[PDB]
Amino acid sequence: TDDLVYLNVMELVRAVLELKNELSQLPPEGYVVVVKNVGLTLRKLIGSVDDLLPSLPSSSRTEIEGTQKLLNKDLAELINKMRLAQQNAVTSLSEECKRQMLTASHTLAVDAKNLLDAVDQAKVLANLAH
Amino acid sequence: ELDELMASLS
Amino acid sequence: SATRELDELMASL
Repeated sequence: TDDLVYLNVMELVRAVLELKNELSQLPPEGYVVVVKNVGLTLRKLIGSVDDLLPSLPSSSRTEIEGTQKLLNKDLAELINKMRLAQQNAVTSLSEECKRQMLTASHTLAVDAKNLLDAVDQAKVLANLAH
Repeated sequence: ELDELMASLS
Repeated sequence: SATRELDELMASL
């Protein structure tokens, strides 16, 4: 609704699904742009979360920055799989490398979701202390 | 609408 | 903070 964190989390899952059915339609050189996208919508998410942090229990902020760091890591793994899919286009490891790329992005989305729950849940434990 | 996209993943 | 290690992650692209 008026929840930005929710929205960017949805923008980012959208970006992950596009990527899914558009390696099929893209050449190796283009895989850079798509991930660049997923990266950018992610920065927007991680940014609008970074904005909330101040107003809530530190006990949350630990585990929240946990899933944030987790996402950065998730991106990195996606980027690496993408690099591997470029280099390995035109070799027998082409498909597997792409398969890996999808999985990297998949769990990227999943962890984006878990970021949201951690936020929703921390938003609550905040409201009731107050 | 998130739950929708969420399952579309699989 | 978080954005920072990300923008760095981003540059490598």
